[PDB]
Amino acid sequence: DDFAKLEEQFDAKLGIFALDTGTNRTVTYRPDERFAFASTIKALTVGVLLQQKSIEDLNQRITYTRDDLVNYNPITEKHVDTGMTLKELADASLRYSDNTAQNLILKQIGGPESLKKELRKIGDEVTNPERFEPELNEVNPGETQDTSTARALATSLQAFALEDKLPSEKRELLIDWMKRNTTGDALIRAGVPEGWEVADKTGAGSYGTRNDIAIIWPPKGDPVVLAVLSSRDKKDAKYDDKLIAEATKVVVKAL
Repeated sequence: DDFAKLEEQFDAKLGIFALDTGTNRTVTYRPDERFAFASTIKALTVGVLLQQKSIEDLNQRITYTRDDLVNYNPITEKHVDTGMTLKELADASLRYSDNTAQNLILKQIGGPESLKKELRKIGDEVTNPERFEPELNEVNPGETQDTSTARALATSLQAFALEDKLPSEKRELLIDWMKRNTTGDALIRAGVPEGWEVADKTGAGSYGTRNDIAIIWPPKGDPVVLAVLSSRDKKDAKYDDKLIAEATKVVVKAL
């Protein structure tokens, strides 16, 4: 079918789960196969952070040093000498995919184990967070550490952004940051028709892993929850964003 043809054109494996929350119609393809979640986990991490912290708590200033910095710190590496509030760290993790911001947030909620417990509480029995950034991207075939599935990632995102795991105000908070993400212009955003609103979180890992999860709103209709995951067989393989955009067109077309 259309998705298998894409796996052939891009020589990659596709993980897809899409749910029209207004009709319960879905689009799936290897919906339950595991993939390294990479940075998409940052969205669920802030979801759990919003569960534990009040809006007032987010103003708490977090200080750190040049050594706390990891490999990809676009925003945090510019505020070492002044620190950043939790709200600012959440903005940089979600919108710029800042790795240090995610680590500081993760530390705030109790580490990867606490994140797992909380996801287990909301019904997510698949996602398996174990490490910090950027080590969590080091996932080899057959391993479940730091992996999840399209269905589980989409469902958990749905839980925090559309359900009731968070009160409306915090919901809107999460959605607005994601709506203003800066890293997914060539992914899900490039596969939906004009007029469609997208709130997404991207990811990239070893084995050419390239993912994007989002909540997309048609100009007319209820929101669609979508997770498009992918990986390749070479550990050092390069990914092509076009695969995600195309897969998204197929999903929009089918729905």
